Amino acid sequence: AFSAPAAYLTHQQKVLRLYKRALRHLESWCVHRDKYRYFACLMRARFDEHKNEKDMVKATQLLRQAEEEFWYGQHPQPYIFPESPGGTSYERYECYKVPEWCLDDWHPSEKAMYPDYFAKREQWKRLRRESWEREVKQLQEETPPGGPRTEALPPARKEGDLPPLWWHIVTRPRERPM
Amino acid sequence: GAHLARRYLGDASKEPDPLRMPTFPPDYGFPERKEREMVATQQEMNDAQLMLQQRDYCAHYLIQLLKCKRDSFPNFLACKHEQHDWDYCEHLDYVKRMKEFERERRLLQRKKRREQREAEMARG
Amino acid sequence: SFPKYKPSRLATLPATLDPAEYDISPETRKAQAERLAIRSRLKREYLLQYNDPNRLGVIEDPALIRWTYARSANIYPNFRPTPKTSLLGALFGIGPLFFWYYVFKTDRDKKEKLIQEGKLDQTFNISY
Amino acid sequence: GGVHIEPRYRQFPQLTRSQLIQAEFFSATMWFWILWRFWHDSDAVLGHFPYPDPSQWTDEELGILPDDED
Amino acid sequence: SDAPPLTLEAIKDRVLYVLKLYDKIDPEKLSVNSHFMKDLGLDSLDQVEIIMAMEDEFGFEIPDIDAEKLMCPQEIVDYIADKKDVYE
Amino acid sequence: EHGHSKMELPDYKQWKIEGTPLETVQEKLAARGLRDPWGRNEAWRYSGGFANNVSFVGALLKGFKWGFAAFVVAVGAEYYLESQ
Amino acid sequence: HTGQEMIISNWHWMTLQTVELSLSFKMDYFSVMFIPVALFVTWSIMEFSMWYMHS
Amino acid sequence: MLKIIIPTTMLLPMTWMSKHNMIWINATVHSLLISLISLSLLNQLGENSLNFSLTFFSDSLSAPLLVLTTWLLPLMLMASQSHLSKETTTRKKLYITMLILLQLFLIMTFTATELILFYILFEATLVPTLIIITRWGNQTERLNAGLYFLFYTLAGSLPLLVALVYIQNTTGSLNFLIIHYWSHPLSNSWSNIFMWLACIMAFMVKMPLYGLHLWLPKAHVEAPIAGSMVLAAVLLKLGGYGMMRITTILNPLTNYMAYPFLMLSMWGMIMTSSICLRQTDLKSLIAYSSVSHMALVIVAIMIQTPWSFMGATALMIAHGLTSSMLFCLANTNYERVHSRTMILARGLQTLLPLMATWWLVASLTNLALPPSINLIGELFIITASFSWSNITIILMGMNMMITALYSLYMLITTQRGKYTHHINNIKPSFTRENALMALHILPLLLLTLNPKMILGPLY
Amino acid sequence: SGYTPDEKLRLQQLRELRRRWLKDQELSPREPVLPPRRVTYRHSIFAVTHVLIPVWIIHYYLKYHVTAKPYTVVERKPRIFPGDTILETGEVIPLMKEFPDQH
Ligand SMILES: CCCCCCCCCCCCCCCCC[C@@H](O)O[C@H](CO[C@H](O)CCCCCCCCCCCCCCC)COP(=O)(O)OCC[N+](C)(C)C
Ligand SMILES: CCCCCCCC/C=C\CCCCCCCC(=O)O[C@H](COC(=O)CCCCCCC/C=C/CCCCCCCC)COP(=O)(O)OCCN
Ligand SMILES: CCCCCCCCCCCC(=O)SCCNC(=O)CCNC(=O)[C@H](O)C(C)(C)COP(=O)(O)O
Repeated sequence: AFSAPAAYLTHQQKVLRLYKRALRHLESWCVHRDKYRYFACLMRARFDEHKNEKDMVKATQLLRQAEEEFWYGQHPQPYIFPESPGGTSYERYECYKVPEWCLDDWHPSEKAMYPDYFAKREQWKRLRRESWEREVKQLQEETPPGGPRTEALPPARKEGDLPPLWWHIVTRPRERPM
Repeated sequence: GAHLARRYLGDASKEPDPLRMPTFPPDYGFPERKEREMVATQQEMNDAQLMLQQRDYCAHYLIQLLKCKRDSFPNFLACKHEQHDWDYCEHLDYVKRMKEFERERRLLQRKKRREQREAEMARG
Repeated sequence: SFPKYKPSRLATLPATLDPAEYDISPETRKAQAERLAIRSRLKREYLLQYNDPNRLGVIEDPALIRWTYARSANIYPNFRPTPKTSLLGALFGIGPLFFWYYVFKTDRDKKEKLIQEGKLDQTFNISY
Repeated sequence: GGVHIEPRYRQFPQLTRSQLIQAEFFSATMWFWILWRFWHDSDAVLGHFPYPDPSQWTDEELGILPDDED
Repeated sequence: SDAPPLTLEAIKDRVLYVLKLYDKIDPEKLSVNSHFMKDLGLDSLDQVEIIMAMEDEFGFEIPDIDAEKLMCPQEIVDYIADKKDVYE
Repeated sequence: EHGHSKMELPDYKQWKIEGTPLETVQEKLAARGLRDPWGRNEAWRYSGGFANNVSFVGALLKGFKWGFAAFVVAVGAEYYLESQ
Repeated sequence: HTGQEMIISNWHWMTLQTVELSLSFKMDYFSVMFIPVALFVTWSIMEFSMWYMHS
Repeated sequence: MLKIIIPTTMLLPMTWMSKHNMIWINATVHSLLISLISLSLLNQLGENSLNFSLTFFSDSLSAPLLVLTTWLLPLMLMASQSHLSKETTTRKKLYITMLILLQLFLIMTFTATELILFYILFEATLVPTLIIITRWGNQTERLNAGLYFLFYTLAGSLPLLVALVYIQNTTGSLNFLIIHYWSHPLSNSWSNIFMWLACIMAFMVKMPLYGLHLWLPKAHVEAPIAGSMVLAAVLLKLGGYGMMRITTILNPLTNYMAYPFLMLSMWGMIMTSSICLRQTDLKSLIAYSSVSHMALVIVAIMIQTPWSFMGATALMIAHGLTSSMLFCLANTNYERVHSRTMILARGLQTLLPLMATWWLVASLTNLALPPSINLIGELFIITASFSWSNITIILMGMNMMITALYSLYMLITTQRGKYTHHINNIKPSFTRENALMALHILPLLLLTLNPKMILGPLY
Repeated sequence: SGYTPDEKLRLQQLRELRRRWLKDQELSPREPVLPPRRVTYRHSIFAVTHVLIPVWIIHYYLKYHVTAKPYTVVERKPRIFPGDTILETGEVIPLMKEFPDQH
């Protein structure tokens, strides 16, 4: 989510992802805590018998057959956290997220209420106004010729500088705005 | 069920098909032939307007039960003897229906046995 | 020795079951690197156009306009009368019409015949 | 609308006597009602009129002649 | 709900609490800034097991791309706080 | 009005495998040569008020005793009031 | 108590030649019996909702 | 009838003599007053008609259409007030002149005691609409659209004129009263077949009939908001009014000449309802929904039963109101997005809640929710078709389902979901737009109280 | 594996800015400045303005307008049982025929 993706996933990453998926579906299968702990230790052991495999052409055949086994017993109704992309409350509060720029359209009668918040709002707007002009130059000078290769942005390197393209990340509405 | 198993696994002819019952005259059994008696007339039974399915030989007890329910409304469980009498009369009607079933079954069995004996005698 | 998963049109094949995500070659890695590079270029362009405080409008997406034009206003200029196209057009534009015409004509012929001969029981059929 | 109850973090949550006594009372009334209805109205589960036996009926009442009259 | 607004101190306390119940880590040697494979000599599988244990502890699951680079208790705390929008 | 009372976390050393079915898991794992490192983290589920459990039939017969006593006293009162 | 049944045709909506459409209500056994049950259930659900949907 | 025609004519000098910053107020106020005056025609009688003079007469089929036409103009003025702000005073006066001329032509067309005058005004309505479409249209395709909107119509109606004069050479008159009283059957002959075709194809093309509807998506998409209003609401009903007026002489030939058109309409309703499901444009979706509803009305007219006529009239009125409101909502969205694409603007109920409510009500009305007059016409036509043939319901039922689908789809894609992040020019809805929405929607819910006002002469 | 130094620095700066913004999202004690201006008992008034008045209106409408037209309100005729007496006529309904009562 917050981290930029890479061009490809290494064997280590695929092994870790398979291990996590297997553990999650095992705890979905093994409802109780003691049974899950026993079978998770057993599956970690059976996953550990081939840690020190040296040749890559044989270690890729082990994970390839492990992905054929996981699919067969993958518990077609797994446990999903409520806020996860499959959970029951995934995007429940997504309609309560109102953008900050909407406050620019408030009537002056409504802006009479909450004066300190709006004063801080022009303060933030001015800060962004100078920061963006700095960041355009910083990102233009730091980019390699021909365009970026990965969508990872550099931080701020001077004293008064701010990280390039920061306005829409720090001004997230909230997790539960209302 | 036992009747269902016997009819669907043995011979269908020996036991009746409930759609066509009865298949024998009522006077075949005995000649006195007592008729069923109704105590509820046309007009009072229509006025009680029970139901078309409730307009059977058990009508008077149902009328009495409705009357006692209407008379003593607030204490609903007041009249239970009338309900028991209506239930008993329905039970007797069902016993009569079962007796009709068994009577038809035994008449058909006797007819089959007589036909078999006649065929065996005629064969020789 | 487990039963094998058979992908279908409406139930595709999982990424972890792809037999092409293992037999990796340097050409495949180069292709992935180029894909990430162009994706990052597009993302950088969008983010530069998105965080600008002087922008007070909609960021025009060439892909969306191109998709709409392709779906709507480009179908005819690339149309060519071919046996497949001709047969499909004739079927989908003629067959249902004659099918429904035959069905309704048969039903109404039966109804009119029953009117003429006289056993239909039209009682209480006042409002028509 | 209620009382102040604190989170526990791996301990048994606080329970007020009111909810426990209310749940126990409601369960007791449910079981008492079941027992009272079973005692006073027991035919609703077992029946009141015995099921007659078709084989016990004699041929005299069933209009059966000894296969010779007709 | 009536859920209290968990704070940075609470998050750090719960993170350390989960870590200390993991008997493979010495309770008297672990610190908030302790690294996993360097300060504690752990393995990647142990790292993902800690990630999942914290996932069950806090009731939300971290994506793998973000989980595979959370290497210190302090940055795990900071990640959880950023996810839950904790003020102080 | 909210629930702000500064609740403090309990001591982490009280959570023990003893008296829990995690003992059996540990014995079965050691019989093969393995150990479960996350055993104590789930000890709280078997330590406090969750130590005692109830059967399905015991759960169904939650208020059998009080209901039976009420039924007995009610039928006795009915018997002693009708006979007059 | 009695077995009261009723139909109320208060407002006449429109007459289409020989068919009259009017706002007619039926108050037979089913209606007068199912109104209280639905109302009681709705009252309970609303009192539950006052606590469930406070946020 | 002159008490309404004369004020419509006088609307032109008042507009041309008004101040450069007061034309809209005068036009709106006097159009509303004219609509209030025209409300008097709604007092029809079960007897013959309101025969004002030798040239103009009013019936209970013409009266609701006249009232709707008079009521439409203020809504079009309010809708066009926005996008004509930077327009010069002379060109704004020309636009208002075109709208007033179109209303005058429609008003004279809906009375039209004589058939040749009816045809002349029927084609006179074509010029101001073409000018509006081709002149004040934003996109480059408008010209082509205008061409289509012209030629199709003329291709339909040029034979009709000949047929018309031919009738006057045989019958001797084209007055609708004399035509109705002196009606004689058409024998089964090839000449009568071609006369039937000439009379019917003129009004089939403008309704439009499936297969002749290609001009309609172009004309509605490329026209300005007022043009879309007048095309969807009133200009589509000219074909239905003409067919109900002219089918009095085509019997009994229609009993077997309506089969191709009945089949075409009953399949084209399904085809257009399915087309609405996969559309990248809001205006095209609304236009195809209009095509489906007009195909249903065509089916009703071809059945030729009293319930068919009642349902056809009610459906025409309700569809005109609903389509006008939907086009207004789409234009309100477009004026902020400037893209006219369904998926670019999303999650608008978070930003504009009252506009979301208006969208919901318009979608429900299009979805034919009882007891709206939309469903009154729907059910009347459905029962009449069932009497015509018990199988038609199947097709009809399918259409109904599909209708609801795309309607809610139009409601869900545009209003529900997450808002588009890079669109920050969504200003709060003006009082003008909300007033326009209310003036569109309240007459529907008030007419559902008194359906007989729009059920036609066969009520 | 893990964060690069640039990633760590950018993350720390972004979270500091986010915390500052989130703290700025709070409200002062006087922040909602409301401008003031004006131009058994609860159940007692509720039962009058929400129950009694509708009963009065509907009773009037049904008694004096709905029933003014024929067949608007039709009542299923009351059940009649043997031994009853009709108020309108006063004649007694004949009883049953004393059916044989035994169990
Ligand atoms: C494209 C978008 C839609 C536009 C409109 C489409 C609908 C147009 C169709 C017009 C109605 C049907 C046309 C002819 C109807 C006549 C009746 C015919 O169908 O029935 C049979 C007639 O058989 C044949 O149709 C005879 C004519 C055959 C030659 C005509 C060409 C048919 C196909 C042409 C398709 C071209 C369509 C596009 C035109 C531009 C029965 O034969 P019979 O009972 O003995 O004679 C009936 C006529 N009588 C009684 C006067 C003597
Ligand atoms: C959007 C495109 C639609 C185009 C129009 C489609 C309809 C065209 C129908 C024909 C148009 C002209 C019809 C004539 C008008 C009626 C006059 C009439 O009926 O008089 C007939 C004349 O009949 C004719 O002349 C008809 C000849 C047709 C000539 C034009 C042919 C046009 C194309 C014909 C095929 C199209 C039909 C289907 C079109 C489908 C829609 C595209 C009898 O003449 P008499 O000599 O007085 O009587 C004989 C006994 N003494
Ligand atoms: C209920 C569903 C059940 C699903 C079952 C699925 C199958 C389970 C059994 C899987 C079989 C295997 O082990 S398949 C074995 C796959 N091949 C290898 O593991 C060789 C090299 N391993 C690595 O490099 C790793 O990264 C490692 C060194 C381990 C850690 O690295 P770290 O030090 O960087 O953490």
